[PDB]
Amino acid sequence: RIIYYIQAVIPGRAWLIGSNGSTLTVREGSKIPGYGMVKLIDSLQGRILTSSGQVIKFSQEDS
Amino acid sequence: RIIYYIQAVIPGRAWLIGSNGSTLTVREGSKIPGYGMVKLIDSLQGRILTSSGQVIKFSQEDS
Amino acid sequence: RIIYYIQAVIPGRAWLIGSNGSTLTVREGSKIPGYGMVKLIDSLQGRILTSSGQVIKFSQEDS
Amino acid sequence: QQEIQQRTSDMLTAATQLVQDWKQVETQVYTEGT
Amino acid sequence: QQEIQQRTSDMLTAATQLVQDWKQVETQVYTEGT
Amino acid sequence: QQEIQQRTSDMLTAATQLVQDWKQVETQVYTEGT
Amino acid sequence: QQEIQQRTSDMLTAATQLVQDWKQVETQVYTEGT
Amino acid sequence: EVIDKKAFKDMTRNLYPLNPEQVVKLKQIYETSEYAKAATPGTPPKPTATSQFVNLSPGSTPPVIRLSQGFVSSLVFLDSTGAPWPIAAYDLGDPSSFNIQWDKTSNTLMIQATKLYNYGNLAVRLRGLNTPVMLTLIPGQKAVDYRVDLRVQG
Amino acid sequence: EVIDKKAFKDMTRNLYPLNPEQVVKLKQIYETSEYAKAATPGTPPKPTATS
Amino acid sequence: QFVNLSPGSTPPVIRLSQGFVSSLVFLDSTGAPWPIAAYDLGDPSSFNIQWDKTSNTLMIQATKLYNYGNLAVRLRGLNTPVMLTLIPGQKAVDYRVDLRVQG
Repeated sequence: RIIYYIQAVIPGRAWLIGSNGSTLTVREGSKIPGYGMVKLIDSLQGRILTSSGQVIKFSQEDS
Repeated sequence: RIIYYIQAVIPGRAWLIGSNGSTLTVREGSKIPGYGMVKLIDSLQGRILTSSGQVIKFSQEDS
Repeated sequence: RIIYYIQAVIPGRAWLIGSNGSTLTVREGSKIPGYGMVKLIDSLQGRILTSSGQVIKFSQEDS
Repeated sequence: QQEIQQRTSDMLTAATQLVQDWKQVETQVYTEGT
Repeated sequence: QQEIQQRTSDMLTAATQLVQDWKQVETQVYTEGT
Repeated sequence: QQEIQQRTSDMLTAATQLVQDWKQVETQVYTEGT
Repeated sequence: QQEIQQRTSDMLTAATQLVQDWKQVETQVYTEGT
Repeated sequence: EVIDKKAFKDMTRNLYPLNPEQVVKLKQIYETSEYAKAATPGTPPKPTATSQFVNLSPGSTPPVIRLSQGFVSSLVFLDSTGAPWPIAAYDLGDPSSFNIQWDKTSNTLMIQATKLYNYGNLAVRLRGLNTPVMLTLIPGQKAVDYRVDLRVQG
Repeated sequence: EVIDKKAFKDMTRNLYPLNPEQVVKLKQIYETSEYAKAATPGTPPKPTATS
Repeated sequence: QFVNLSPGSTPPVIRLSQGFVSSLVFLDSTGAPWPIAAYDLGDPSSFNIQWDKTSNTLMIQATKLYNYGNLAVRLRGLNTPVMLTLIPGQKAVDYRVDLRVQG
């Protein structure tokens, strides 16, 4: 499994940065590998809903 | 335990410097070694009190 | 022991100088080696009272 | 019952103001430095 | 209940003034010397 | 009790001058000699 | 009773005059020679 | 003669309607008011630095740059050997949002944002390059990049 | 003697009809209104590089 | 302060005071003064700079009380820009900051 920190967050699109350095912009409805489905994207509070129920967030040290 | 001192206090962000020579700026809710978890950061009176009950202020005289 | 004398007195801060050549500036809330705890700094008349009642002033010939 | 009519006044200027901004699009500038 | 409008009038002018300062953004300066 | 506003009115402008004094701060200066 | 107002008026005149006298402070003078 | 004392006490009263303690209180609450005026709700972004690799693949994804309002961010480009790479030309979408100070020869790019949520794109042509580099700029994040160093595979 | 206190507090009311926390929440509604204004409808497009 | 050029470290923070000049003197790690090439500023209305063109020194005058800014500087032999944070209204104001860079 590869973790992803929230890099850039706007309404609609989202940006995540992987463990190896992989960067990805995503839309609202897509199947994320290793997490399930992008369920809901909230531009406020930096919270991303997942079909597994996971919450993608900004980093602790990068905040 | 190495004593940290506040570098600069603003609302929202906090700048803290210890005797190791590394300056670290933090947000409100974060885990910091030797002081547990920071819950509250006071923008006034020059002190920050963590959820572990520990208070980090400025220097006694170098301030 | 080293005798100190008030060099500059303002609201908030105060400036004092010993006979050895060491000059410092103390606020109200601080401590002093050899005299204890600052009880009161007055912005007028150059009167500072320490914990043991020791009086910091201008010099007799330097007034 | 006059709350519509005053709100008809203020929001008309405001909506025309913000829709002026979306039509306000300004072009780029090319810069060359040798 | 007539004090509301006098209460409303001045602070709205205080409100409209204060936001104008919050729209104030200035550029930068590239200082070059040899 | 109109005398309250008499001492209110003049002190309004009286405090306005000193904050106008407290509004500004002028620049430092540089001087080279040779 | 009007003597109070007259005395206050010309007293204010004199007081404002002397505080105008005390308000200003002039500038140092430097002179060279060879 | 006590009537003159009455005139003198009302003279002091009308000369200074403001008390010194009133001056103290007004100065204190005025400084408090302008502090609250300058104070902004919400957390300030963290001042960060990044060293990131630009991938010029023709199926890859363009890099993203986080920005903050008013604060100038520095962009520095370096090749695989670590040497800086000078710039032939550049072009910015929406020049009203960003201003660039860049001397004619060096590769340093100083970018200051003017608008809080207006986001743009950047096209850059280099000296030894043919394929241009396209980047995106997004303002209003939770961590402002003071410097972005860009390692290039070229 | 309390006439001076009443005049001073009235002058404070005249100088500032707003709380400092009202100023802060005014900044909040100002920033939120700006965010709503510059917010864009729909899905933003995906940045792509093609050959 | 010993300035570092780590790609993830915190930038240094400069305490500012109303009107009083803050001075900054720049040297390398060995102690020789590194001359300044150029710089750029954020918010010029708050900060006034008398940068003499052939020195390693910087003079700042903080005009406002609570507005905070940023600075970028670069030296004669240095390629990497240096970014600094400028914070006003601190209880420890600095009449002079020594900047010992790692280059």
